[PDB]
Amino acid sequence: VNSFSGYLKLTDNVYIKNADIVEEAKKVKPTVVVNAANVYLKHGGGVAGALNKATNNAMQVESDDYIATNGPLKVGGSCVLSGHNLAKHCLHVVGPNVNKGEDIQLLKSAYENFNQHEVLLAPLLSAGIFGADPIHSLRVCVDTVRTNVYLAVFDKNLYDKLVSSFL
Ligand SMILES: OC[C@H]1C[C@@H](O)CN1c1ncnc2[nH]ccc12
Ligand SMILES: [Cl-]
Repeated sequence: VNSFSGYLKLTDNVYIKNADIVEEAKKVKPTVVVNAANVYLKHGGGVAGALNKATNNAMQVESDDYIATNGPLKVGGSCVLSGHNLAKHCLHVVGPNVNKGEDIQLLKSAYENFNQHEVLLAPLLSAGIFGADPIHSLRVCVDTVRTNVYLAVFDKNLYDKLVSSFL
């Protein structure tokens, strides 16, 4: 039993809700919140900009130190940093950004990072301003993640479309 509330069950391990991931994190304080990151951990907009804003820019400050020490992430890769006021940990995961010309086959690799954590509050990878097809991303999530994932989908129209089209 966990404290996630109001989620529609999709499969054995994947759940979905129409909510802002920031608000789900503020309410649940999950062990792991996933950020839809880029390789530079520049949290400018979308999920990343919203999460970072909710930390009063502390996520960005921590991220800049991480990059100064370690260099950029790989597309498809991840790192674990603090969850600040929102969660115990933040798993920064880089899905491909097709608006930047990055490669969509890397979406499965990106979701594989979730399997290192038993339970996660996560956004739909490569959705929104990353420019990928959200229906495809949900399919990759369900077919790749084996641990328990709670997907928070901010956009109501998208949530409705995702549920109604799920196979
Ligand atoms: O709607 C699903 C995706 C794609 C784009 O619409 C934004 N987005 C989010 N999902 C979950 N939490 C979020 N907080 C802020 C934005 C956001
Ligand atoms: Cl977005």
